[PDB]
Amino acid sequence: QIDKNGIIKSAQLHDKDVGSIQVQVSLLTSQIKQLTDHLLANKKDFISKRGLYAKVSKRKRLLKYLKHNDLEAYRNLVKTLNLRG
Amino acid sequence: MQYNIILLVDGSLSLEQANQVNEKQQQTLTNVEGLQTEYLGLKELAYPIKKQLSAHYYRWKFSGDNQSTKDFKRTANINKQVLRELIINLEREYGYLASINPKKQQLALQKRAKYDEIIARENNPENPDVPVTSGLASTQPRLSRTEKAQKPKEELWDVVQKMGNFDSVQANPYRPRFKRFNAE
Amino acid sequence: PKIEVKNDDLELALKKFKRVSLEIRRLAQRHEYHLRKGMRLREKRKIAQKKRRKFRNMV
Amino acid sequence: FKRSKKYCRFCAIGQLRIDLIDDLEALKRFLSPYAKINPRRITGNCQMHQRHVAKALKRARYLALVPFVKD
Amino acid sequence: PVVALCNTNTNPELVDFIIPANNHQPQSTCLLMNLLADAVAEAKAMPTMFAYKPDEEIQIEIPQKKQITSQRLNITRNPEVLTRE
Amino acid sequence: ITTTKPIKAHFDPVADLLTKINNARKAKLMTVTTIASKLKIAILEILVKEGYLANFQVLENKSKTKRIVTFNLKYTQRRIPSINGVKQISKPGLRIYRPFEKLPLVLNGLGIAIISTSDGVMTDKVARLKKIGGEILAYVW
RNA sequence: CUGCCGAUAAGGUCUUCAAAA
RNA sequence: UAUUAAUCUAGAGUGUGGUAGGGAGUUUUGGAAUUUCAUGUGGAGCGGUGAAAUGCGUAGAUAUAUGAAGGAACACCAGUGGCGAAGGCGAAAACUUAGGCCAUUACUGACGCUUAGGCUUGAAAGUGUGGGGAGCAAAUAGGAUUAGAUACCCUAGUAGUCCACACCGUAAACGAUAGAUACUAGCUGUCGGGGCGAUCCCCUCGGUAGUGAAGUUAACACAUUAAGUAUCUCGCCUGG
Ligand SMILES: [Mg+2]
Ligand SMILES: [Mg+2]
Ligand SMILES: [Mg+2]
Ligand SMILES: [Mg+2]
Ligand SMILES: [Mg+2]
Ligand SMILES: [Mg+2]
Ligand SMILES: [Mg+2]
Ligand SMILES: [Mg+2]
Ligand SMILES: [Mg+2]
Ligand SMILES: [Mg+2]
Ligand SMILES: [Zn+2]
Repeated sequence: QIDKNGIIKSAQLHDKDVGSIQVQVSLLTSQIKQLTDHLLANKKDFISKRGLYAKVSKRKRLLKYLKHNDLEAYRNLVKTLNLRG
Repeated sequence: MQYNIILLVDGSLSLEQANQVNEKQQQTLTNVEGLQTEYLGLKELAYPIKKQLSAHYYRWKFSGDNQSTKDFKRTANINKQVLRELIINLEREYGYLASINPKKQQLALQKRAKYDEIIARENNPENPDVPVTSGLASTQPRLSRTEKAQKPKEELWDVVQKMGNFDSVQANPYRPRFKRFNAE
Repeated sequence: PKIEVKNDDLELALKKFKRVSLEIRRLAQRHEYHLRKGMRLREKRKIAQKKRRKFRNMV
Repeated sequence: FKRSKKYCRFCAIGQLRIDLIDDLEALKRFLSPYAKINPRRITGNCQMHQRHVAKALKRARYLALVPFVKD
Repeated sequence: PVVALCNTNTNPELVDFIIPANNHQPQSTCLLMNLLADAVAEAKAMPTMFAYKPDEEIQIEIPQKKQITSQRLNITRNPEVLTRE
Repeated sequence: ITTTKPIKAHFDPVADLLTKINNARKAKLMTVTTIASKLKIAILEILVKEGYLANFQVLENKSKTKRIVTFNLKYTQRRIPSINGVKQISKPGLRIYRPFEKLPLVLNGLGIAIISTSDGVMTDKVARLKKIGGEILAYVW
């Protein structure tokens, strides 16, 4: 499992901000990275595929939201995370 | 994690077996914590496996990374001196989080103390234990619950506007319809 | 399913062996004819309900 | 006649955990005279425990501690 | 008009002059039943039995055949309606 | 006034209140609670003026961040309500806008029609008096 | 306590009615 | 109502703290039982049926005892049960991994529901390539029954049932009941978390069942897990 503590501390805008959108997307990208490895290794586990697709879709909707409101932080978030492409 | 191997070595001679367990231990376990070992003893196992009727049961209480299993597992079969081997990861058995939870451990100690008290009175030295109460029901409710009972979070609200209130109270339902009998 | 005769009497051995054989005969006859997995589950639920309902009124 | 003394022991004791080399003699009572895991009516444990003892007992029967079909 | 001694298991709509009371105790029933009879006897101009009376004359006994037990049991005589197939 | 239960409400504000009133009437319940909104507050004010409910009290939390209105129904002595049937016109999706010439009369004036033209919610008769119409919330009779 | 055991041309009546006594 | 400029947490998510699971995939391991073969004892049937006959058997069968090989499925536990969105999931272990319930003085601050098109999964049968094949058995052969039997019964019996990788995308895929949200008597069970502390039992929050009034229905019946009072969105129906 991923060391959730380290990734959240990196993405915090300020302390105790453990429930924003930025911390959510950093955690989501980490889970996506881990799950692509696991699914590529196995290739026959389809519930994990269900989790991977659900997490990808959830991340996409939240980033759309962060574009609709406070677009400048969307530019900041995309260059660090490199999630677009 | 915390693992637990139960190794089954053949029935040859004691001193030389312990060395076999030590050899099987020091070879594998790439990364490991303290390796406490026991020795359940000599028992005649139920079904004969590997045409052997006696075996020495060893228990290892080490702890370490997930890589400690693969090499040891693949060498156990090869070793003619080992009959079986089980790596029971105690972090996944049927109940582990509660056992680490501190409050449940102390409650279990209290239950042990109290239950032992009941069994004693039943199997009284010689005087007859008339109640023989064990399986039967207990007495009245526990007064501990009645008091220490939780209080729901009664969110307090403050009135701001009102209108028409008069609290008439009309709690006179299913009232009598007939009143006084009469003649045409 | 070993049962000792005790060499005190004979009937008693057959009085216990009758019970043991009946529960034994149940599984022996179950693995004689092939039913679908759904039907096998169907028959298991059927036996449980019969035994349950009988025990309710005997308790 | 019968008895109403069928009550999960591990609940009264709050054992909370089953290990096959800590209560081995306890688990032999649950097993049948013909080495079978007695049902609820005989064993008396709550279903949750009835599941825990079964996994541990089947594990012991894998560890070659208790027979399969004979005494 | 119908009056009745409802005992917690009755539909209040059917009765008109409801008289909250027991119905299982051979003492409460008799006290209340005589009370309605007592109204009738006074209207008919014959002396009362229990109504408008002091302690010594209301005293009644508990029929034969610690405290009296007004518990409803015998639930085992209610199995599931015979079904199954 | 204190509570013990969580208070929830539907997203659609006219029929939420309407469902509460109709269920309480059918189930003979008297006191109900719901979340408070200004449209919901205004419609309840005109209802008590028309004599369909007895009391209507709006309340607020101790922090001034939430308000919930807890209203009671006006039952007579024999316990039969004054409301007979409720039906919502301007449902979500299809919003009903009728001019003054087509202002409805519910049960020949027996019921009341709620119309929020320009000055908040407003009864049909006074809407006719001002000769101005607009959004039609619900039919109450 | 489980053998065996198949078929049957077409179209058809019959409720007249309660006005009422 | 729509647009824009902002504030708040109750909707919905995140974290911490409790926690139940046959949830999934990959790799190993185990015992009964059937079949075949090997070695003993043994001596005339075994097998099958409504009754029999093909069939197997002095080349020593059936049976009995031991051993070896191999494949398939995982008794009891096992339920007036659990998990998953559905199909489905039940010998044991390791690794990887999905979702869910309860309490939150924490955080973001409407980020939510539905979903045409699109994508993913999807019982069994079937297909293509390469392995595997103990048992069973479509197709097929024979013996019966029968007026006839290409069927029900019996003896054999290939594909198939199994594995890996590629397709097929249909089922009474059913709770014959799309998803989401708020409200509406009660009683009896059972499962999980939490509070108390022998169990048992009491309360709270949820899942899964039975009974049951208002209410609904053409009736059967549903009835807090609605087919009840209402709203949103999608799919679908218009006589045989
Ligand atoms: Mg609004
Ligand atoms: Mg015949
Ligand atoms: Mg053998
Ligand atoms: Mg298939
Ligand atoms: Mg032929
Ligand atoms: Mg055959
Ligand atoms: Mg084929
Ligand atoms: Mg279809
Ligand atoms: Mg019903
Ligand atoms: Mg047509
Ligand atoms: Zn228990």
